Amino acid sequence: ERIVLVDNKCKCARITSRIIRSSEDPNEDIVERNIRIIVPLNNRENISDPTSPLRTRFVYHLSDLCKKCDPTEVELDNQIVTATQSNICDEATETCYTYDRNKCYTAVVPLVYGGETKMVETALTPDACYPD
Amino acid sequence: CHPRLSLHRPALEDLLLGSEANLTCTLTGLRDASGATFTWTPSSGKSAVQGPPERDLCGCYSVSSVLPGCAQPWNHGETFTCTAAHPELKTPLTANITKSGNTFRPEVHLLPPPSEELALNELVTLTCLARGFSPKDVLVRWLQGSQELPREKYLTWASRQEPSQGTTTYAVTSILRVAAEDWKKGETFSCMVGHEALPLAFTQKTIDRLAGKPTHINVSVVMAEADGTCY
Amino acid sequence: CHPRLSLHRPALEDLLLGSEANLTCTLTGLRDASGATFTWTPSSGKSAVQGPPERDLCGCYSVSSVLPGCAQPWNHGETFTCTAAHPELKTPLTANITKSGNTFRPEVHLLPPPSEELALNELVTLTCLARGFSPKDVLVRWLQGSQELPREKYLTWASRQEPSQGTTTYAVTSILRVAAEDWKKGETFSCMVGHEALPLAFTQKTIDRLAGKPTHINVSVVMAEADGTCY
Amino acid sequence: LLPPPSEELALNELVTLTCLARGFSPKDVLVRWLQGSQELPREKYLTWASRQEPSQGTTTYAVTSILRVAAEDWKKGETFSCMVGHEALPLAFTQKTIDRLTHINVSVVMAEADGTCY
Ligand SMILES: *[C@@H]1O[C@H](CO)[C@@H](O[C@@H]2O[C@H](CO)[C@@H](O[C@@H]3O[C@H](CO)[C@@H](O)[C@H](O)[C@@H]3O)[C@H](O)[C@H]2NC(C)=O)[C@H](O)[C@H]1NC(C)=O
Ligand SMILES: *[C@@H]1O[C@H](CO)[C@@H](O)[C@H](O)[C@H]1NC(C)=O
Ligand SMILES: *[C@@H]1O[C@H](CO)[C@@H](O)[C@H](O)[C@H]1NC(C)=O
Repeated sequence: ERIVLVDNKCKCARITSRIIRSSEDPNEDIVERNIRIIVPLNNRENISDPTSPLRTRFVYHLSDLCKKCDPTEVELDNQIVTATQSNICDEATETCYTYDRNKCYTAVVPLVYGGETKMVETALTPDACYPD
Repeated sequence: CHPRLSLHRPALEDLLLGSEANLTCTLTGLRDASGATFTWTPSSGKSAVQGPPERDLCGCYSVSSVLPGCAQPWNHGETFTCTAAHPELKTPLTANITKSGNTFRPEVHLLPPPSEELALNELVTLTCLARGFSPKDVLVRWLQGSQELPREKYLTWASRQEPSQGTTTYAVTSILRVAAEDWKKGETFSCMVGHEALPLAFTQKTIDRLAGKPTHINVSVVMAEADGTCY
Repeated sequence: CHPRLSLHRPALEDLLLGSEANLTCTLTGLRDASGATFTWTPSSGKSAVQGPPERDLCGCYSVSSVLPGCAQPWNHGETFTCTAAHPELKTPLTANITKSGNTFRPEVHLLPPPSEELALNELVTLTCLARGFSPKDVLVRWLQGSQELPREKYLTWASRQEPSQGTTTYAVTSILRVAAEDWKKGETFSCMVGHEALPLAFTQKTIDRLAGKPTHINVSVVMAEADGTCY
Repeated sequence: LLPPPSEELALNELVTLTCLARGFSPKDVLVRWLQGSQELPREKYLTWASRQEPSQGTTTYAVTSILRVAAEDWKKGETFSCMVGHEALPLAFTQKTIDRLTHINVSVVMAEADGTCY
């Protein structure tokens, strides 16, 4: 519980690690790793309303959580070059299990107004969707 | 002896880090090395230099030429057609060179030190393996933190071809020895590999002691009837 | 061309496994034809038989001679001087080769595959490493269970020297790719290294699954009515 | 008396059980094997002779014996034994510790604690 490696908010998974310089045998020590999963019991499969029933199966691949594909900057000789950081990021397309506090999620519903119909837009998470 | 003609590709260290992709054309097997001919097909900055006719196997003179240029017409797929129409033969001969197609891109892997080097507390070894690339050219550098180490601190082998799973691909390795104390203090190291088939021309892997195979694992699964927002 | 004579130490594959200790005093580059004779300083009980000359660069030849002394007084401390004789530049050449001193032992490491390769269900790769040995002569073989794999299934590099503090030492690597079902079933593999400064002349290492497996795993299922996480 | 190696219990053909007797002063000692509580004919196992064990100060002796038995019988749970007989013992008695049989721990905690996280 000391250094954060992964803090993922599409799946709501968090991985930390710490070198525990243990008491007995004081010239060797362990490496501990903590994983925390929070499982929502009322979310759907796709995040729209009538999709499919509530999700009952949750799968986590640690090779995908630890992935790193955004380009970085490296000073080699007296230069700045751009490099990648992973072997597998041939492509959003991932499925999310929870929401995220900092993003809107909307929908579209047709309702009637006497004559024709409209394409009324509906906020699914009302705190994060004010225009500001 | 017997005359021959050759054309070699530009070196990868000046094509990727810089862009000055000079070419070279070489004829060997002459003893009157003043009367010679070189002609490329494009020559706009046509000052193709020639050098001193250095020796060869058992003291035969050898002439060569360099046509300067940079890396936009090479990587776009042009062609160069050096030819020797010297008067030491009564018939000329020709060769050409083009950027190689049918490429593959490598897979880079960094490996942590073995377990039985950590007992001695003297020095530990880090191995870098790059596999499966179709041309025979590659670059390997090392970094500590964000500082590049000088080239006299690690050993890099050569690039060889591996047992055939259908098509011909290559491999290369490299090792580096660092102090055993500052690996445990928490420094980070990186192996950087450059090859002309990668999209951003470079790729990097970074390893340290905390991002390794753990001894203890703690898993806690919490079930949240409340909300699905993940604060 | 210029005439020169050198002689070579016997091969390590014939000196550790087989029984074919052969020293080869040979001169290549001969202005005359095949008219040469060689005498050696020991007279152990065998005639240094010869072979016919060969084809070389532009008129030069290559004669040779093998001393058949495959009884090994080589590792006891002999000195084994050769001596040339030919209708050539009339000063008979001599050369001297002996077993080396100041020997060190190699240190052998066998590394597990990277986890990224493991999570893809294809071939997985293993790495052998030996470093710190004093003469640049070594043999690397592989095994699966007890069967030796044929040497067309794996790639091994040359033996180069490493940057260090005074005492010159050398290193070598090798790889081998196996199928994921053989790894996941529980079949073991081995890397085996032969050197002259090892007292029993060979070393083994072995690897499979459950090598860096963890020792403790805690699972906690926190039910509802207790959700108390923090930011 | 020692458990079998794991790799001989992967081909499931035959297993080996090794009885080691160590550190006794006179150099004369019997070894007899028995299946369950019935003995075996002595043409079904191999036993060595005794040798001077290397030791600091005072001298001892050691002896060894083995038995190859069917793998499925050991997978079932039949019991094997070893009877080491001697003159400097109370009654020359046996030792029978081998059969076919990780540490798991299951806990329930209320944990209405003071204040914590997860
Ligand atoms: C999960 O659900 C969302 C929400 O329903 C899906 O996205 C939506 O998919 C529909 C059908 O593909 C899109 O409708 C299209 O609208 C355009 C006009 O903009 C029209 O040209 C098409 O004929 C069609 O009517 C819609 O745009 C799209 N996006 C939204 C609502 O933002 C999504 O595909 C679902 N994903 C999975 C994996 O099930
Ligand atoms: C390049 O050389 C090859 C043979 O060396 C031959 O096809 C021709 O001379 C050149 N190719 C083209 C397309 O001009
Ligand atoms: C051994 O080799 C050295 C180096 O050339 C030489 O000086 C010496 O005379 C040789 N000794 C014998 C016995 O050949």
